[PDB]
Amino acid sequence: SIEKIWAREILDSRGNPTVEVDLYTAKGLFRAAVPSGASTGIYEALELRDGDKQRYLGKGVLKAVDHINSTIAPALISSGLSVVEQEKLDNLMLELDGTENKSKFGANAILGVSLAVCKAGAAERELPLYRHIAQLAGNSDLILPVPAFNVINGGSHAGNKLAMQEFMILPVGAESFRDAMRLGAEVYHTLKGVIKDKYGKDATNVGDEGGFAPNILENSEALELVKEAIDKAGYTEKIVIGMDVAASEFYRDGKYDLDFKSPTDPSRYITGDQLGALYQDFVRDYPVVSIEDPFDQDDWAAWSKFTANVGIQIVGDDLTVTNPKRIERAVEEKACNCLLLKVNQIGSVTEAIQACKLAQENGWGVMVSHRSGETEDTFIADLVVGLCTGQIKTGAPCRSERLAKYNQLMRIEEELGDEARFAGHNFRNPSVL
Amino acid sequence: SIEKIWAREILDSRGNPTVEVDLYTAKGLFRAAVPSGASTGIYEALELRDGDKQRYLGKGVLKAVDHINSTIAPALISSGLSVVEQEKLDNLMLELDGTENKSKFGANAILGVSLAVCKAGAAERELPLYRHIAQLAGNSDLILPVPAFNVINGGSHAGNKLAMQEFMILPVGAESFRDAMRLGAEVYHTLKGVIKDKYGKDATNVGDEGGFAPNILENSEALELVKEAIDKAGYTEKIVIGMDVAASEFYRDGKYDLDFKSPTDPSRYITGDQLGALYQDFVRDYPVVSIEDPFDQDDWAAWSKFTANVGIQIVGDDLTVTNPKRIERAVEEKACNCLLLKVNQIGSVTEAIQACKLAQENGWGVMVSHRSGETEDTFIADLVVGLCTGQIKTGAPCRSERLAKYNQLMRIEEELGDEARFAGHNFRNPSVL
Ligand SMILES: C[C@]1(P(=O)(O)O)C[C@H](O)N(O)C1=O
Ligand SMILES: C[C@]1(P(=O)(O)O)C[C@H](O)N(O)C1=O
Ligand SMILES: [Mg+2]
Ligand SMILES: [Mg+2]
Repeated sequence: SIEKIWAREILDSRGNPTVEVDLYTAKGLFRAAVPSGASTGIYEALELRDGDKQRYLGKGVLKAVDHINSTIAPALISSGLSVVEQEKLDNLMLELDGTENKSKFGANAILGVSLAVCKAGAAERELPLYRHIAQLAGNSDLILPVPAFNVINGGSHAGNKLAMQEFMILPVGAESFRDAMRLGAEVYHTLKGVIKDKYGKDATNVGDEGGFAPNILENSEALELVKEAIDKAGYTEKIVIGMDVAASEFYRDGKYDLDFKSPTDPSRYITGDQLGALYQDFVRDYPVVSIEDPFDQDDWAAWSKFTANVGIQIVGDDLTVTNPKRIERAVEEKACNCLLLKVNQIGSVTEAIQACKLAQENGWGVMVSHRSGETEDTFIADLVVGLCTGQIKTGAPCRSERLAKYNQLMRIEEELGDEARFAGHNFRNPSVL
Repeated sequence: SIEKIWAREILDSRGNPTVEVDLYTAKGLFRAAVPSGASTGIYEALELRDGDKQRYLGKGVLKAVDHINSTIAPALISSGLSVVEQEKLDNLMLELDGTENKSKFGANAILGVSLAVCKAGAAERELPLYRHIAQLAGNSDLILPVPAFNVINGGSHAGNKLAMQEFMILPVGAESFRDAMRLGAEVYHTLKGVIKDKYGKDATNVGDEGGFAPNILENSEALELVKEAIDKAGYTEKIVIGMDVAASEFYRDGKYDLDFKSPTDPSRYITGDQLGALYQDFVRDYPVVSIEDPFDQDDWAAWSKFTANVGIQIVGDDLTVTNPKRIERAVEEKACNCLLLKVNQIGSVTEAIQACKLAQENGWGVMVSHRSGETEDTFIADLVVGLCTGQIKTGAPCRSERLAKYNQLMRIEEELGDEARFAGHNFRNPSVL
């Protein structure tokens, strides 16, 4: 079936090399690219890097590309397996790599081939990508998700003092997904003028994901900024707020440092119970309906203590890193109620669907996610519709590595027609529609 | 030959609506999107916006999309012309529009259908897109271009006090184009560290084109940063400097204001003689080999005087707007010696090739260009190769709306393979190679 698998090296949205994979069947060419994170969790699968300090400062992927063309490609072509056999083709790759964290061939090399197989399998069944993903996941009631646009930036990769990473907007009161695109964009442009009118003309430049990073320090000031633009645009009750705290980035000696980019002074460190009491204030004072990574990736006691005392959504990112082993622990410990899905964290389409199936079996919500370094690949758009999760965050309505997914989700919605259903206020449990 | 033409509304890299067109033939689906400029010239073809401030601040393209679906689509379909009839189909839309500035259907409507015809016409010929454009333009010796990465930002869409808009790097001394992408990315990441020290952590967020907008006033100060990053990366030998002054954006009462973002003051105004005398210093003190829009779009006396007194490449952008009639005045006035090719300035693939050949047949270099508002479409990547212009500028190695062109340009070099040529130091007239 597979006539040729060919991989190359392309530059992501950050200017860093990443793996692109071309797969040739009888029906044509199928191309897929692998994203790359910035503030990574130490538990995810290995992103294969060259380490050549004189070529892209060590960030090349020539070795992961070589494992594809010289080993994985001839082994999958020799199989005789159709491109529709996603599980069998993914298993055989996990067999050849052998390692637990996919350290032999790299997760970006395995996922790149796995992503192109799934696209080729969709054509062989004469199905769109999202419908083929749904048949793989055992679903049939596709739903368009609620987009979460990261519009205010803080954390390890923002030149400000704001400690928390992402302040997002979720147009839950939209009529359709295309209607949600307009609400998120108009509030994004409205926020651009407010930031320019309070922090200067030189404070509107965007970060890796397209959001603004003004020089603020209090996290409640960021929420007030978001709510200020939400009301100013006239969507006070149709758009709520989500948060990616990424609290692992300032986990100092068992406490939390909401000013970790300042000179290290351990007097300002707060406890997990103090940090939770701050989240509770964010929930009562602001329309915060989702909080991602509220504590450290290993502070399971704080996760379970907080989730049991809140009614909003708790999203595990670095806590679960799309890993079925760590998801089961969070399910048993009730550490969170939502799973952030990043296919490159686990390294294969089959495992990513298995991680999503595991969470949904336990009443969890699932949010398909991007990485800081994205490409022009639009796979996760068809993934979030095929898995029927109800929520996806893949950047602000800015930079086309973010909008190629948003545009595709508008092509998917228009294609579904009357069959399409928008999650809306049911972004947590879309199956009740 | 055309089975169906259907257009929709997507969002470009800045969150603004733009026209995307699907064209169906017996050989499959063909997709193309239309960019949108920021420092737009007055003589550009009309971009039809809705002006309905109930959606997207009045920046929708529902009118232009409707003109495609309701009028242009059934016209080309009922015409029976083959998709390879690029000129017959483009002329069919020009006479149907019947307007000089294309202000009846909008240039974004005609171009999206034109860009999709050229993509479908390449498959009927069983050729890659760049080979079809090479045959549409009478070329045969494909040349890969020298990329110009805008790394320092000023002008009207910047938050700093920098008058001149763009400062670019051109890896003319690279071995191939894949090596040119590595040289530009290494300098871009090197520049990010240089700016981070001299200006702080908060001055590393990117602009519309992925470049930085550091708070600097002197235009010689921007050339000091670019030359420092070039040297601190070890490529003092292989990389030169280009500039997009966009002097039309600070043309004030026949004079020029190098501080138009500060509160206006006529004491700061200088003449084209003073402005031209400043360019003579930039050419000598720095490896500046190309200057775009050194004077206003209407100061033909300053263009003709400066061009005949320098040996560098003088590029016309807002002056010529890819228009055969405005280029024709520039070839007689000898205003410049390089055409900046923007397809949406003129509105059609056929006219964009005619305007390109009018320059190349008068001894002009040609540089294919992007706009500030771009999409994931990569048509101009196959366009700069097909026209054999030898130089393209389409942003910094950041934001995938820019990398989508550079990635495709990397796949074209690999696809051409043994017969692939790089413009190198012959980027102004690659016809010698
Ligand atoms: C910083 C990021 P990654 O790059 O994936 O580490 C971006 C994503 O929004 N997210 O959830 C993160 O934690
Ligand atoms: C700012 C821009 P446009 O948006 O096309 O006006 C971008 C391009 O680089 N260029 O030459 C310009 O003048
Ligand atoms: Mg996160
Ligand atoms: Mg210009």
